[PDB]
Amino acid sequence: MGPSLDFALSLLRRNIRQVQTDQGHFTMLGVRDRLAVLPRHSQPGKTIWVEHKLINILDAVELVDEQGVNLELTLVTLDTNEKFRDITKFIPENISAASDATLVINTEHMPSMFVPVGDVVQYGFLNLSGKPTHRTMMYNFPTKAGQCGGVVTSVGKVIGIHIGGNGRQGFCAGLKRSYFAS
Repeated sequence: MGPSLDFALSLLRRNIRQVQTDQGHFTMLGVRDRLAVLPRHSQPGKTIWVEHKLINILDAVELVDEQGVNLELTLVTLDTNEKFRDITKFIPENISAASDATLVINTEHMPSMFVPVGDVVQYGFLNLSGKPTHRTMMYNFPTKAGQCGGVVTSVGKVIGIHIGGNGRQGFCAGLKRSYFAS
């Protein structure tokens, strides 16, 4: 097996989980310890369904930037025995463009799904169904409903979380390592 296929499959196995909230089916990225990230639209409650059981959420933080603008990411600390393999070394320090990225979706409806989205560019401001959002990136690929939370990855780097599309293009919230600092 090649290096990029091995990396994506290991990310799926060790870090990318099928979840359900009251808003429906989403992909969740576990980053380290009991810390995971969700797309804000998932609106996690006091418990979240993770793969095969209900998990209590100890803390949730909806991230905003220094202006108070939505970044469309929710950090959650889970009450679970699982400790996530620490992938913070694979998250860039600054929001980074990439060539020939893959979007990895994992929900009950779209399990272990690989989508060849192509180049990912800096985008910035996005109006997400009436909610203004900063620090987004863009791919010229017609993504569809049900892929929110999907993980954007390129050459061993974990660079974004899918947050929506316009029928011709898809958009992610950019990841940076400091979001996950202790």
